[PDB]
Amino acid sequence: GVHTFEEESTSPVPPAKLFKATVVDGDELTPKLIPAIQSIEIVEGNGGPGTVKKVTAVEDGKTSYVLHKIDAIDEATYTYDYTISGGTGFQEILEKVSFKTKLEAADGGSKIKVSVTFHTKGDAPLPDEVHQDVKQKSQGIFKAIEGYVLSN
Repeated sequence: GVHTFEEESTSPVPPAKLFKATVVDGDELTPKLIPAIQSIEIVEGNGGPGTVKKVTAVEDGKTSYVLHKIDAIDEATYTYDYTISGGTGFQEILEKVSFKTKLEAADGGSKIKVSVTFHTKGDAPLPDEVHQDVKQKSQGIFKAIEGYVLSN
């Protein structure tokens, strides 16, 4: 089943700075800023479309990981689309979760568009617990990096 959510938001950070921090340096910054995220390792690819990243996370001294795959990346349009699937840390009811993110310039800051598609096994609805856990983790990382760039 396909369950789609959108968020439109704003940042005082201009797009090039926000994209640099969230996408180009996101692998390096995230584990430094977020205690729960242990590491982000490129296991396949160059950093272009098809790159797979192993994202390792800790809860209550128990480690799990998920795989992060680049669907689209374009610095010029501030486009980053990626898919989360697989690994020990992935909710059993999910086939995959596909993110489409785009920034644009807005009065010296950014407009942010995120579209999230949860793909469930069979025709399962999306449990609110799974929706919330993925949203909180992905927004946590984004907001930590955004706050960091503002303080730099």
